[PDB]
Amino acid sequence: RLEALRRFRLAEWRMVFYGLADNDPLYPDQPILLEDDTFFPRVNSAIKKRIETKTLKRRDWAALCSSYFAYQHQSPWCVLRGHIAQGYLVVKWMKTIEFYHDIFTPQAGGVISRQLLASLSSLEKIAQIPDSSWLWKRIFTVLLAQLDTLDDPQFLSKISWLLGLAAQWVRFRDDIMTATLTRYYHSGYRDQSHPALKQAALEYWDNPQKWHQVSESVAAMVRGWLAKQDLTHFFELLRGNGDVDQARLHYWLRFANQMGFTRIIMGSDAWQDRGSDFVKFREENKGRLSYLRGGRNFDNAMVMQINDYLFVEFSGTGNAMYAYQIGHAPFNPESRTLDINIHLKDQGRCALRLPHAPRAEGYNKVRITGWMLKYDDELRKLGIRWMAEEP
Repeated sequence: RLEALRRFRLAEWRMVFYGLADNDPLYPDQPILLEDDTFFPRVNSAIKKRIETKTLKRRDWAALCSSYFAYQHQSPWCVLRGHIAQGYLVVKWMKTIEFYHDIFTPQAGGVISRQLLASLSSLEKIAQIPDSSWLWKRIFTVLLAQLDTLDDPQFLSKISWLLGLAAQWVRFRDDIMTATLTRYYHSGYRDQSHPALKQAALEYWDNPQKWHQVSESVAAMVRGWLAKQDLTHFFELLRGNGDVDQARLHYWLRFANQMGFTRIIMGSDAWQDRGSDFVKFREENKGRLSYLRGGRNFDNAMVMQINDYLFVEFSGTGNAMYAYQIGHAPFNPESRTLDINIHLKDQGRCALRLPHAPRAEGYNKVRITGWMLKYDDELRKLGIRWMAEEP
């Protein structure tokens, strides 16, 4: 195809077509078109010379498009972008760059991004854009920069598509996700569930307790569900042979906006539960769930991290909670197998022991009662307390 370059020195529509198209499958050793050593001045003149002609039907201009529409680097090199910016007037392939200059400035990515967000697919009739940072990046640096607008009864729906964009676009996966959660923060959904980002962000890279390399004011937003989901499931789904423990739930779900790390510990019968209910439970949060040894077949536990101390809670009604200092524990919280006595209930290695007595009645979110009233008093006298997030 690219043999037209030999006769391209002459300066009928398709005889010069492949003298300006994508380069250079025929000679891969040949560098980019405007860094060619032997054809740099030839194209700069021949393209210019054909412009002054009043009428043109040649396909070289559309061929000129492909070699710069699919141009990778983002220099906007713009000299031949200038000629094509004016060349399509005298040819009236005038539809080649109709919306390619939709913004008419070197900072491209105009309404071409608005078609997808509200093309990279329908524009292949003139030239294909699989990987060219001139259009590929600059069309997604706009549709992500416009997340700060558009109404939000369908923004949640648009994440599902926007998470879908992170599915095939491998490079934009670390750029869409980097800015999908940032807008999800400022929207007003600081503390409401969104498993799709929760799953997708965890899959794409590790959530500490790699995100810090986004900010730490936005990572903790969904961390409010790596904390809350570990609480809700533990006190409602992993209740063991007993009923739901509301008494331990409300007082502990209260302090969910400051929790940094959480980890559920399973039971013996839980892995003997062949039903998918615990299978998806073990699959939805893979890598955050662990096995339990040395305890009863229905025993359950948590590893809890707070601002100043590491906390352990158990599903057995009447078991005192064990507390460890942060970074000071006989067990690895990320270990897949743990023991109640060897690791969790090591009295010689634990710091604080407090039974859940006396029993509390009349519990409410703002009105506090019973043992957790004293539990609140011990913590309120020294620091963090109950504060509702900005409504």
